Amino acid sequence: MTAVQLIVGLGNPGPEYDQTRHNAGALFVERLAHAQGVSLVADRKYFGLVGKFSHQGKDVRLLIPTTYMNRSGQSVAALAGFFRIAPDAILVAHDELDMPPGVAKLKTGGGHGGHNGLRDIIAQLGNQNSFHRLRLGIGHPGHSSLVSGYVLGRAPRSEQELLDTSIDFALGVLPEMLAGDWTRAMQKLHSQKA
Ligand SMILES: COc1ccc(C[C@H](N)C(=O)N[C@H]2[C@@H](O)[C@H](n3cnc4c(N)ncnc43)O[C@@H]2CO)cc1
Repeated sequence: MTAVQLIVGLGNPGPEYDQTRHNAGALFVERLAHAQGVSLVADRKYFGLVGKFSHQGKDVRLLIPTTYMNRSGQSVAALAGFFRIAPDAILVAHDELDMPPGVAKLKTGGGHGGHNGLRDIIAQLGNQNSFHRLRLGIGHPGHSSLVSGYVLGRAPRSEQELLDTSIDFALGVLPEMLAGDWTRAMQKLHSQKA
């Protein structure tokens, strides 16, 4: 229906934040770029790492913002703005507290749920939330006061492997996602068990 033109992977920059839970989305996009043979170029204009490849005669861009997570929108709006990409043609991959490691789901629209990357993107896109999300489960620590330390921490290896597994499931529906066939992507993805 509407082909995806931009896939954004959320995360924080630098070695300290690499491999942390809040970089799950960035990890998805890095894995996707590697599987597709796409180079991610540092591009100051877009405040991140940008990659491009062609699919069905159209350019699809990959973006990992190198802002801190709470300014991710600045990156997304700079790139979407420049190429005139509507929210409906954007997919944002991100960590999801409300699902355990090993689970990925797709969602169109909705709020940010206290995810400051999502929050900034919604604001920067002109208060538009109708982009698609790839929700990568990272589990929840069990109280609101533990969340900040938890998402900025490195998960136990078992949870990381489960995340890797969910990323693979999601890559398995890339054809559907790229085409904008969310119904099919959802049917295939949400039926998978890690
Ligand atoms: C503690 O020191 C730092 C260091 C770096 C950052 C960068 C970034 N801006 C961020 O990581 N953001 C947030 C939120 O996006 C994230 N987060 C995700 N879901 C959340 C929720 N329901 N409630 C609170 N924070 C949540 O927690 C992270 C750490 O507090 C932030 C804080």
